[PDB]
Amino acid sequence: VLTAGLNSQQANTLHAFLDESRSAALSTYYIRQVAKAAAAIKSRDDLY
Amino acid sequence: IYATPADPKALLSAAVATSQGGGKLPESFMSLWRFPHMLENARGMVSQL
Amino acid sequence: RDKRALEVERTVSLAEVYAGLPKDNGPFSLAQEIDKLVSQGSGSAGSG
Repeated sequence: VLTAGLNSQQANTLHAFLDESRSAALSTYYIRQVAKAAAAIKSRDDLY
Repeated sequence: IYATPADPKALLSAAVATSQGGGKLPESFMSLWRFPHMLENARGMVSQL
Repeated sequence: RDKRALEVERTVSLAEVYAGLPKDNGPFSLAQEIDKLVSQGSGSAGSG
């Protein structure tokens, strides 16, 4: 309900924020829990 | 509607230039450069030749 | 190939561009958005 009340400028700002925050979280999770050992991913850069 | 007659003195010198030979005496470009400039360029060009 | 080109000039107001954007591009008054952006630590105006 809250994001629905945003000015479209605010809405775009919100998304920019959430997207940057989410990749940090998902990138971290993926490396620690999902990534295969064969892909020697140690950091977010190796994931790229 | 009716074109101004070509000046016959020029028609002659053109006719002569053609009959004199060479043949490849092409239309010059409608040049932006004045004579003194073009003269210097042509001169440098010939001295290279 | 060298030809004299037509030498022309045009005066452009950016205020006219910004105030002239299609509604979906967020038209705005340039002087006013500047004051807001300067008073605020950040922000944006218009799009594309």
